[PDB]
Amino acid sequence: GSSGSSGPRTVKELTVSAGDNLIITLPDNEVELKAFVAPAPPVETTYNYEWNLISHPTDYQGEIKQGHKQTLNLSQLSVGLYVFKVTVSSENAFGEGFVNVTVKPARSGPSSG
Repeated sequence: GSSGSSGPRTVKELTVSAGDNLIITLPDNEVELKAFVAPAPPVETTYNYEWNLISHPTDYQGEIKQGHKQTLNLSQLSVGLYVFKVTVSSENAFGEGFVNVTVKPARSGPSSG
């Protein structure tokens, strides 16, 4: 026979956005990223922010706390590109974003001129 189930139970598509591309320059290797989910949650129901690294150079070992909070702060970062995908989903909702952060090498001295 044919036992198919469409499943009338679905989740809401939330729009997760970190903000924009961030660029740092040594020695400064620290950067803070915030997750913005719309619509915004009430005073009771709060969404969870789960950060993760999917794109990273071999030079980087990869050390992050999946930003258990809404904001993620990295350190001891070296020159290179890093992509942090924050997956924010709820009981009847699901969403995720993407933010690329580039780290410029320590350029002792000016550039222009």
